[PDB]
Amino acid sequence: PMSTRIAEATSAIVSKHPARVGLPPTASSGHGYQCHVCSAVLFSPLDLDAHVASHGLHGNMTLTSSEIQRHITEFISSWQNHPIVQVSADVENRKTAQLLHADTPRLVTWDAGLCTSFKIVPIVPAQVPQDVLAYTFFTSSYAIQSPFPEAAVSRIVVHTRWASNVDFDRDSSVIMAPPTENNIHLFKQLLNTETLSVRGANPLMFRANVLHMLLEFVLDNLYLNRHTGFSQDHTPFTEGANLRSLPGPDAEKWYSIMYPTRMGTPNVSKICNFVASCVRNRVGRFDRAQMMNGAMSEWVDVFETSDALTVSIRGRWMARLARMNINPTEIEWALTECAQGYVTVTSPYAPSVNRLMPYRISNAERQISQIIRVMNIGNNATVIQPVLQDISVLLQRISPLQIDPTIISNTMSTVSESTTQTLSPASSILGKLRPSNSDFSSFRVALAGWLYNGVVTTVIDDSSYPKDGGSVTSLENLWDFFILALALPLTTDPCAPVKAFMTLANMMVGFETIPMDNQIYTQSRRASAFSTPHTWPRCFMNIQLISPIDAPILRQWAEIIHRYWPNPSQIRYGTPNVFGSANLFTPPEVLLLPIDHQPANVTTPTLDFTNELTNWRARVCELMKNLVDNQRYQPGWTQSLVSSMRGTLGKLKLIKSMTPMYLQQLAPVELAVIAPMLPFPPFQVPYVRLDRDRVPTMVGVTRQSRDTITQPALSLSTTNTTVGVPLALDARAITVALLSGKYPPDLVTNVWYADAIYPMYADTEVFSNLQRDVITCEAVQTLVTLVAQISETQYPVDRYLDWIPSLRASAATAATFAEWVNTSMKTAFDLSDMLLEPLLSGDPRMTQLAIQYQQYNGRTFNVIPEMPGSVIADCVQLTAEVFNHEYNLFGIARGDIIIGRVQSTHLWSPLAPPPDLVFDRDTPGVHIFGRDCRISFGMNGAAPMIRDETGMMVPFEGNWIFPLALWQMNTRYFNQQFDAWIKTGELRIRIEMGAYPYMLHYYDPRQYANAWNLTSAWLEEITPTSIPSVPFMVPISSDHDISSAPAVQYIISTEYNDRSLFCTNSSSPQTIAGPDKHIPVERYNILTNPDAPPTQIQLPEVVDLYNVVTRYAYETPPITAVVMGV
Amino acid sequence: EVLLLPIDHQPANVTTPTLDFTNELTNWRARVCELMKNLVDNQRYQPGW
Repeated sequence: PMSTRIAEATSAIVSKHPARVGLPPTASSGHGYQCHVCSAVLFSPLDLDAHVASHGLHGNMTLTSSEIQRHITEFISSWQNHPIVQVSADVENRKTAQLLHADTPRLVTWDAGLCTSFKIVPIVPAQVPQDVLAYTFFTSSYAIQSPFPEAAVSRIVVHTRWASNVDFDRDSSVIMAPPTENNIHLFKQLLNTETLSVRGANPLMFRANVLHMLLEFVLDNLYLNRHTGFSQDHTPFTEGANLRSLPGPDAEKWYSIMYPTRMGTPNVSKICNFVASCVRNRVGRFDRAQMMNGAMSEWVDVFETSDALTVSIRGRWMARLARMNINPTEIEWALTECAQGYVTVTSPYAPSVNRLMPYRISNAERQISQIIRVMNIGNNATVIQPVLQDISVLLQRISPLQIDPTIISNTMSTVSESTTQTLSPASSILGKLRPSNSDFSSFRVALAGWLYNGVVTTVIDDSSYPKDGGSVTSLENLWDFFILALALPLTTDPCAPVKAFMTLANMMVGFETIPMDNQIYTQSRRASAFSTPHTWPRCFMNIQLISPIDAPILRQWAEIIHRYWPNPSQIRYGTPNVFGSANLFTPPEVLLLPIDHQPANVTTPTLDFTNELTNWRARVCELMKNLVDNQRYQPGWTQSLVSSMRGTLGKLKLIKSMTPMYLQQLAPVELAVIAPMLPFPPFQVPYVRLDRDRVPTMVGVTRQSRDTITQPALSLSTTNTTVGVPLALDARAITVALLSGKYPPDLVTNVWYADAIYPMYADTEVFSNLQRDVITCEAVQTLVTLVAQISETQYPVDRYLDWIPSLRASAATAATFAEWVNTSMKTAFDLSDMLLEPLLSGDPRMTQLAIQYQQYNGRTFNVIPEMPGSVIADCVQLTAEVFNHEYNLFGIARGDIIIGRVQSTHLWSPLAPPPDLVFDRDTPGVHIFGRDCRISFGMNGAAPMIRDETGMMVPFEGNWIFPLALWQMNTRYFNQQFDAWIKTGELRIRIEMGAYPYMLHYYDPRQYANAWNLTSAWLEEITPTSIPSVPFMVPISSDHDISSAPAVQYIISTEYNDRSLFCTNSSSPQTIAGPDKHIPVERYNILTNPDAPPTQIQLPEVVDLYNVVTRYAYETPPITAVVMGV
Repeated sequence: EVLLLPIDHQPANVTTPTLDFTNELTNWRARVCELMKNLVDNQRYQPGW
């Protein structure tokens, strides 16, 4: 195909191999292998061929194919050594694209259906035909539906909200089957990659998967209950109750399931006694908030079914968004003073319709997001370059200044000289002022590089330095010095003055000598090599070391650097009210400029010659005139050439260019105009002119702690990681854009900047990154709070899960679990790019977020932002506490089980045993088998054998307590030793777990039952890695009396674990046999108490299943729909 | 009855912190790294870069 053909064509012409890794180049390993005449080594791809061509006689040049491709090699090497194309690349890398544009998350989500998280499923149906009762007692015979299912036994289960019309789903869900089915698939999810059993689970990851389920369960309910409309009742069941009409086709059984007090109570069924015991005026609409005539009411209040958990969760989430909220007047103010005039935006002055724009955050979230982005960008060269180029092309869009490099050709056309003198300074500087491969982007790139010193140090290329050629007689090298000396003060490196000095010191060699630090960095050591404050010679740091009678030129060059170097300034971009300032290391609301700035009062600016830049060009040019007039070092030219030099330099000094005027008194204004409208906010270390102190030697971020130490200011110093990279620029094209600058002939400033600044402010791109940073900070606080539960951390947290078994976690366990938390958080909010991967590179246990920078003397300036509040982790702690008090709801039993034969005609539930069957460690005559027991046999009529923890000898009998791992590690031997004594003998084992899932098998008590098959199956299947669920065998209640039959039990609970039961025999008048539980009136506090206030929840102990709840009609229109201007 | 080995041992614990300079090997790596940091710091050793 053509594409691979062009790929091999390009790779043939350009992509030849040797990329020249930097060795100390050795004689027996050189690129010129044997220079075929001279038989030596030459190290370089142009050296060996230029040397063989030097063996070619010069006056007999002939075209060969070799003669063609030697020029091809020189051309390709010239293109390869170009400073911009080595770093520029068009395609992104999922990192640079993430930085340039972020996946905005889905915040404002809605629920039109009813809010809840629990439901009531029936299990065994009721005896709807029978003998002792007539058929017409039951309301199902007359076919009246009812919210609680008319069945024999009904339990409440957990199913995430099961009723909700939704605008946009959270893909997280927690679905739990009824307890007659299996639920260990909910618990084997997390780290059980080695449980081969489909119905198995390793106990050591129980707590980890339970709290991951808690995170899923809270992460699912992030919706807002929406107002939907109402309707007045016409039936006399509840007078005046404006009932609520959910959307969707199904609307029939919903009113029965929503409003339990609506029905009549014809008989002495348990639900009918309950609804007769309920109060009357507490259903439906009872409070609305109208603002305007004929308009949708904003928030109402309603008496519908909901649990206090999910009500509280969505209340916390709504409080979060209400803190985030803003209003269009402040949008107008903040946007127009962010624009600093030059546009306008209009907000209406009218009574509002009560909308909702969640955008306002505090400064801490922005600072944390700065830390995350800089930690991402750390030492990556090709990531910041597209952002910098984006600001470059944006500034080319915004600027009225047009680079017109022909004007210097126009003015060098009129210089006068002789013709017989064939060293032409004018034509030479036109050739040398011709840039590299037509680039002029480098100036705008360098201008945009002022926004970032702390990550990017813009240096010029080493290729602009004149290749060891310092010959001051070489006018080539002299124009080179002039170009570079104009170009250097634009760069943002801390060492541009010493580089401007040492390029003259490397230019002139052997005329005048200076003393310096060592012989390593001598007077001829290349000027690009210094680049750090420690390499600064104090012949430059002190002018008196340079001898004046010896070195007048060099003394006045060092003096001119010390005096006429530019000075920093500031312009204060930004806005404090909206867009909390991300300006760390600085005050808020400041743009640190490197050059002097003052505003122009005119609106039609025209030429003058008074700023640091025009002064600087005049200074270096008159000093160049002193160079050519140095009588004892350059009289060796012709006087025609001398006068042409003076004329060319005087005209070059009085060139007319609008570039320095622009750079002084126009450009930082629109830098401030742009600077807040960026995907990547500014990041500035304090600029400084020449002094050795107060120069940033580095800048570093942290991600973790080190030891037992906890204080981050102490921990940071041996923990930071250095961030930053130098960038290369074409000083020639820099100087071209400095020397040639042209305004339009009729430019008016407010006109031009109005037309050019307005159409970029129809974009709402800046606002989405705020909510992105919200989700970032909430996610990292969620991560530290959740990882605090499974291992010991440095943050104070309140624990609740401590009774459930848990693994002694390692850093690999914590890292894997944090990946699960990342994936869980990532499923919500609909985003595909990176989230908290910089955090996940390191140890997740001891994490902390901070930054510093160090001066040259040893002074360090750290910034530690305090992590703000987190509604997510707050709600996680809430659900943890609620699960601690309501552990049975997710199919968990506290305590443990006791294995032992119980054969009786009683009907007591194994979820709640009589107290004599259980025993503890305090029970006398009980043998605790803690550790290291052994089992001997019985020799010829003897009894078999086991060793006590206390060293005592004991046979197989009585009351034993096993740690669970003791059974797990040895279950194959222990089953064969123990099971037959469990079946017919007398020993009763109390194994302990803390927590376990379970399944429920029922039976009817009229006939025989036995559970030895189920118990032997469980005792057989249990494994050193995994366990299967614990089967129970619990009876079925009935209204009439039954004749009992004996059953045999083996698995009983320890304490009460029958919390999940809900009103056995609900349609019955009463219940004789089995357990007898009516409607739990503690769940319905509001309906049974006339004294309770409406917004009452007894939430942390028990959770109600019906409460007051508010529903909203807050719309979210976009910003360009709300506010606009022209 | 004993067995020499040129590195200090420790009774086992799985939950020990990853970063720990009580650990001799991590101490060694950290000191070697920060010495090379001290080497590169001021660029008085290499010219040419």
